[PDB]
Amino acid sequence: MSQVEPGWHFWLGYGVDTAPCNTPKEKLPIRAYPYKFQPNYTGTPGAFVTYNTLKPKISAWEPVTKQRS
Amino acid sequence: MLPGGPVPVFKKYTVGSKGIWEKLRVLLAIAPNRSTGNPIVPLYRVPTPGSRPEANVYQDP
Repeated sequence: MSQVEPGWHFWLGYGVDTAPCNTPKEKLPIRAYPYKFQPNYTGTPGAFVTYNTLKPKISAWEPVTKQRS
Repeated sequence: MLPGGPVPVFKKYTVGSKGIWEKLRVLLAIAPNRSTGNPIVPLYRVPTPGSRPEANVYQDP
């Protein structure tokens, strides 16, 4: 069922009487970005890997040396 | 009758039988008043909750 595109996942479910194929234009969200539908890839290499969008809060010092002139 | 029934079948909003099968059901039923319990598709949950017209006119009461 993850293969079902949005809109249909809601029409299929009796959330609406009008399908995305016949829903009017103003009711369609505007997108400044391309569409790209990707199912639940669980159990496969494409499973979502989590990570930290941040970097360590306490940045350390990169050594540099001086001479005793 | 009392203020709490009994009530016939043609006022209950259930999917029943039609034709000779209704005559047979009213014959072979312990209580012919009773319903199958399956809702009537044209009515129940129509229009769908995500397409109710009343949401555009709605205002905070």
